[PDB]
Amino acid sequence: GSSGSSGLEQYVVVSNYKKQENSELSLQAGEVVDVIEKNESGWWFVSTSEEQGWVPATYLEAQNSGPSSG
Repeated sequence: GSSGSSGLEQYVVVSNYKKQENSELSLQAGEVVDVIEKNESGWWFVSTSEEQGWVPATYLEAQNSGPSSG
C-alpha cells in the first residue's frame, strides 16, 4: 500500500441511517466513512466504497481521540 491517501477525515457511524432518496445513504452502525466536506447546517458529505451521499453529523463519531498534530 504505497500510494499515499489523499487525506480525509474518517468518521465511524454510531447508528444505522435509513436512506430516503438517491442522494442519501444507508450507513450501518460501526461502518467507516470518509468526510469530504461539511455544511454549516450540520449535514456532512461522506463517501463510501459503495456510493456517496449526505448524512447528519449526529450519525458520525470522531474515531481519533486527540493525536499530537505537528
